[PDB]
Amino acid sequence: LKTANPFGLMVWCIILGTPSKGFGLYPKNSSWAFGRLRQNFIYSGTQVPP
Amino acid sequence: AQTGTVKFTQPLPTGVEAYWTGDWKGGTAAEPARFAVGNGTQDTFTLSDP
Amino acid sequence: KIPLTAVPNQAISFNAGSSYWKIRLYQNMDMMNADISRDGVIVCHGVRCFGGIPLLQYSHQYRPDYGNFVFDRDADWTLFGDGINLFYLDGAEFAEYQALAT
Amino acid sequence: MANYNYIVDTGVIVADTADVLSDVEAEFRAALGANINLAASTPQGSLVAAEAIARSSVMRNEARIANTINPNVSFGTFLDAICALMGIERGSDLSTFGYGVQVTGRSQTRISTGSRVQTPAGAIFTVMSDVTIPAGGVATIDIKSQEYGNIPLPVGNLIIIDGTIGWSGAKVIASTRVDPGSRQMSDAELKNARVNRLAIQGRNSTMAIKAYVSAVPNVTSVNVIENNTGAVQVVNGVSFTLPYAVWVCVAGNPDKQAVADALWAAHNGGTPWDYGATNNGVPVDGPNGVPVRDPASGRKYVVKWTTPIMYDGYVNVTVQQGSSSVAPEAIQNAVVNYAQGKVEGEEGLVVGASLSAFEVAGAIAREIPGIYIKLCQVACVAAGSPAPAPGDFTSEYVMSAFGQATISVGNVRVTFV
Amino acid sequence: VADTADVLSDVEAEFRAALGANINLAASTPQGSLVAAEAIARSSVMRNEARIANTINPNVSFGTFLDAICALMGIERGSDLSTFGYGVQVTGRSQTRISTGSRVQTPAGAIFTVMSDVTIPAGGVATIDIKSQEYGNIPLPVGNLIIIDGTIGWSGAKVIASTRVDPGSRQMSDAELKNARVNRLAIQGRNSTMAIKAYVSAVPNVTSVNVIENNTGAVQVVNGVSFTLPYAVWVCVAGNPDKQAVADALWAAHNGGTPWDYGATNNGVPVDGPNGVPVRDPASGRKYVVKWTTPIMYDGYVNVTVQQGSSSVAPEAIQNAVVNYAQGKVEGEEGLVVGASLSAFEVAGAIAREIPGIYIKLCQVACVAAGSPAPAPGDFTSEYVMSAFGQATISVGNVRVTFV
Amino acid sequence: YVNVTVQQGSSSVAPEAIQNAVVNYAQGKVEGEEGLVVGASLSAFEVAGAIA
Repeated sequence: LKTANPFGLMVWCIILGTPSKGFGLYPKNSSWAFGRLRQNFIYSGTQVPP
Repeated sequence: AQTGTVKFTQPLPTGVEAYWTGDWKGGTAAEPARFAVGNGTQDTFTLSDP
Repeated sequence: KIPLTAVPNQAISFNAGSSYWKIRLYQNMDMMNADISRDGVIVCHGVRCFGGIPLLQYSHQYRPDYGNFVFDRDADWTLFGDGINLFYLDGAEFAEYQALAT
Repeated sequence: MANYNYIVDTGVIVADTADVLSDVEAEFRAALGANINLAASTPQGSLVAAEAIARSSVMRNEARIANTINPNVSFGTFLDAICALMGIERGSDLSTFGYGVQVTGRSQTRISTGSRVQTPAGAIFTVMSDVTIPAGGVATIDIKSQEYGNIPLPVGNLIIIDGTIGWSGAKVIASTRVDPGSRQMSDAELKNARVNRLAIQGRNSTMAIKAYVSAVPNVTSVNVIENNTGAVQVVNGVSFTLPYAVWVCVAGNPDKQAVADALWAAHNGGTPWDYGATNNGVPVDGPNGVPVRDPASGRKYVVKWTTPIMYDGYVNVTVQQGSSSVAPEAIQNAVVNYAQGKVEGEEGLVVGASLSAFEVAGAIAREIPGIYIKLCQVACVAAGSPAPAPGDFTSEYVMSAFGQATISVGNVRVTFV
Repeated sequence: VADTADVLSDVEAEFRAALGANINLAASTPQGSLVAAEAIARSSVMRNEARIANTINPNVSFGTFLDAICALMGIERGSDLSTFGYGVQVTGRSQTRISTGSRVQTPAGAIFTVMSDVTIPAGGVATIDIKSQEYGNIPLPVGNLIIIDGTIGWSGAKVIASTRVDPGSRQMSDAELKNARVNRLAIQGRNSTMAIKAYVSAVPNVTSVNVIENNTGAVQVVNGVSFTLPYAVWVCVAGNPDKQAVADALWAAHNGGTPWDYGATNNGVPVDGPNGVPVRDPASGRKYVVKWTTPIMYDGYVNVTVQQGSSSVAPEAIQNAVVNYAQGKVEGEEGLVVGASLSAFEVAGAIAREIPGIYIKLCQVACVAAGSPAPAPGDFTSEYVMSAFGQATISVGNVRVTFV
Repeated sequence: YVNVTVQQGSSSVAPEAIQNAVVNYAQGKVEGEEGLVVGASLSAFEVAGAIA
């Protein structure tokens, strides 16, 4: 009921044998394109307002 | 009850608003549901939609 | 039943139900634990002890035709010989036992 | 170098402390030198004791969590092994109160946590301190010692600790009722909740239908058939292509709605109930059995069931006295209570169960031997019909599945030849 | 998973000892650094033991895996031995046959006798038997070789009247880590799709089960079988035991009106013509319908070219590896079952699983009919597809590897 | 360039996991596999073996 980590959710996927395609794992920094600055290489208001 | 028509016997005075509760054609009206606003002389009304 | 005594860690051996068993009972923090052996070959390690549920869980363990062990109430080594016992049921009795369980 | 692989294919081996302590001492001696001193006073003794305590502690802590998703375990782990399906914990409430009765002197203050006891000697305290107006009436709020679902008997209380000028701790029905939970689920009735849920789930519908419909009180027997075709499979059920056929027999069914509620829980999400072709068993109500909406936040469904068509049978018997005296009424009662199945091994004249004079003679022989039997013949006809002719009796009567047979005390007639 | 990161278990002890007293050494292996090394070892070992105990996934566990099964799934298969009933026995009059008379079948049987018997004056008696070991070769009716007998016992034989059963053994953890995904014995949930396979697979001797449901209102919508009667389902099982057990199991897991369906003339051979007559019911009614089939025994062929490896590797290693995979002994992959298509890449993966350090250049897989002449050299191709009711096995002689 | 055709089955994993796993295979992460050394032919059968 309070499994917060994607680790436990994937473990339960293995236990019950469900797939894991449609489920979003994590918004964490381990995911691609995130950082504590991460302002670089983007349309930063000088080029285009996003 | 199958046709959803109701009849008051005595004509209602002005400004008396009635409600109804129960079940009809699947829809439920557990909370009070307005169906009539007595205009002063009419005593034939019909039920509302849950 | 089985002869026991009030010691926090012991082991008793016996020949019951045409089989040779060696059981070990020891206190581990809060609840008890058990080690069950047969033939001199270990069967299970650290079986947690509860009152009314059998000690052997797995089908290949308790019987093709063997028996099983049940504690009437939760074990407490201070009370052995007074109010708390360990009983042994042979194959037919254990089968009707499991029939009655559900 | 002294480590043991104590986790094996079998389980966890937890060692006695002498062994781990000797291992730790050997490790420290190999670290420093074979002549080192390891006693409590010396610092090395403190270090080795700390190491031994820590190692044994971590080993035991691992061993306690060895096998946990097996539902034998307890204390929080079992809570969520349960809640994966359904289950509650906590439940440790204490019966709060309201609207007490106190009569005292003028402008007197009541000291908190006073002790008020009721007639079977249950102790309940007060909650908030309060003063008394000069008239002599105030209300208190109560809390007992143990967090149990205790019930206050509707009688005036008794005082254990007395403040100044204070008496008559009594009740008014205006007192609010807070019925508390009392640790209702400790450890083992969770296992029994598992047992009951697994038992309910394990059955099919047809298996569950009869057992769970027989749960209603005063019921006698229930016959359930699945059509399995649009043809006449057992009875002429050609209502729909794939219905369920339900026949319930009862001694009155004091609650009409109970059997409907029982049928409601026995649904499969894809099977209609409508059965019969205006010739099978007569349903209690035509279109629907007007089920109760839902036990939990739902809407009003429909179910349909039918009862067997009532019949009645006439029994003739010719006997000789033999070598003892037997009153005919005794034999009449014998047959009649046999028809109900009072004796084990015989289920009765249940719905869709024929009657044979051979079985009646068997009952008579079973109860009272020593009485010879000449002839016993049987007959059956629809309910309420006058007495049929002497030619209407036969050896056996084949009977329809949607019919129920009964035998009356005076309906059976005996002859003493 | 969640089992790594023991490399930093050293700097912690160094900083610990430094913080304890000033700033001094913790190097060059004096008594202080020896205490530090001891701390290193114990902390690393404790963390390793924690990581071993933590990970309890069905694809990772061992021995404690049985509780991961018992959370949902049915218990493992207990070892059992198959008995004999009504074995003929002839001798002189008024003789008693005592228990555990070690009768011996001609291929080293070593059968026992269950209940003591006294030979009637008619000279013809029937004695119940029981085998000695879990591994028992199916015998043949002959005069059983006698080891222990009385002064009157003459001979014993096996008549056709005797009815036998089969044993059960060899349930290794590979089968447990394989049958987790499929044998979801949801005894709790009976009338469904995933439930029927698992409840049927509880029957002894049964290897695999397929159940394909139409879910529509038109014919020929499932992967591999025709319909005839719509709104139904068809069942195929392999390694089938006697009828009644699987019949009861199948009837006990459905609920629909007429879900039974024979497929068509293009399907596995039906076990019985009209039905299977499941006599008894919980409702005591005399209902009778059970319809189910068996698969078609195909045959597969494999030919692969590889390199020679770090050292000499005999072809028997590759043959044993591919045969072992086909039988389904390897954990994870169920091998070849009713409705599984051979794949060259999968076979190469199995070979790499068993014997690594070899460079496979070419892979070929072909399938042949039952009893058909051996496939021509041009028959092999990269990929073969099997239908729902097609079972294929591989022997040692169906794989040849002449590697460059 | 490698192309792989796989059906999901009952338990499925994100394609990025296979991507990282195979790419880190190419340098020989696993025991017994030297990797794509100079002059070493590349075969999809070994990619199948790696994912197996």
